[PDB]
Amino acid sequence: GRPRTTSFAE
Amino acid sequence: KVTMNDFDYLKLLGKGTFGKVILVREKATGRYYAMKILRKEVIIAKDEVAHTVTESRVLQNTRHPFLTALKYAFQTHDRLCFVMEYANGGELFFHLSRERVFTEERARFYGAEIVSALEYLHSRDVVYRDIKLENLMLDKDGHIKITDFGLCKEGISDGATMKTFCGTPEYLAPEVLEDNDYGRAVDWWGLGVVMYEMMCGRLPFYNQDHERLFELILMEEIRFPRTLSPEAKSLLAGLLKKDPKQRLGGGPSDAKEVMEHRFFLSINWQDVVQKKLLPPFKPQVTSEVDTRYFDDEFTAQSITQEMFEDFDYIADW
Ligand SMILES: Cc1n[nH]c2ccc(-c3cncc(OC[C@@H](N)Cc4c[nH]c5ccccc45)c3)cc12
Repeated sequence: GRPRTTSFAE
Repeated sequence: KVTMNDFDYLKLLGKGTFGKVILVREKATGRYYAMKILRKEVIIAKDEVAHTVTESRVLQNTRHPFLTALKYAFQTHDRLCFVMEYANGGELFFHLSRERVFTEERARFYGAEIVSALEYLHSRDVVYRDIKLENLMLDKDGHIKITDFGLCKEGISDGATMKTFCGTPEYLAPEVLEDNDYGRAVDWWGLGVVMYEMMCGRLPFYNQDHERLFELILMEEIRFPRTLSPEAKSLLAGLLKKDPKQRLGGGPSDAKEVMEHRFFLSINWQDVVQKKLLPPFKPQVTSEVDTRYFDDEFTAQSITQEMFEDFDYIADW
């Protein structure tokens, strides 16, 4: 599969 | 002015973190678009209003074959929205998942077009900061379309720097995992992660816990499959150099170092941007509503200023 990713911002 | 109900809401292409992108039709011209629909509440709630503003400013001031072009942007009593060219072909993560790996030549095609978009963006003092498979769509002809300009930063010429700790964890450059500031060479790192994935069929660093992941990015050396060509290994080793200064693309000449790497010896960079090169894959679509290159998980669902002064927009094309 290799899971999906999600961008972030501190 | 362009209205919510100038648009049919035909199919849900994507939904999540970002917002909701839906394949729409323009009632007037019958043209097809992808419309990113954000709730103003969500944006303000999270301070990340400047990103949802900068995304618009960047889509308004950028013009390139391998960047998603904006057709219209507007808002309503409740929501910010972008209408953008539709990429029928889905995203690379979808294709890669299925194919497991691409050939070097196929990876070289998408790589060149990405190097093309990034050179162009850097020339305009934009740093994209979110290069990842998921943001690389294909258009109807099998050409790359870079998507999601949320994390972009303008004003970044030459050795100018940035401080926002942002991007996608798996794709973060080491320097971004240290304190203080970083520069535009993060995009080349990002390029290396997507290229490594394309040619080696996995992320170079992965753990589902971010602290271990970050340790891996900062501390672990990449591995390469034995059969990878020497030119491919060299490219990946350059782009994923942990020191941005030693990194391919990290010098004062930016994209030029990447363009001149031997992996790309066969590329005519003028033919790339002028799309004279035959794509390695063209998505096979029966209709305009043929969403086979998107997950049926997402498509099979049903569907329903001061601050944003510079958000609204309409295209000359
Ligand atoms: C599919 C498409 N055609 N044109 C565009 C323009 C802009 C987007 C877009 C806008 N905002 C965020 C996006 O995110 C890409 C990934 N972070 C999320 C994602 C993963 N798969 C899909 C499929 C369809 C839309 C988004 C995503 C893309 C999508 C499209």
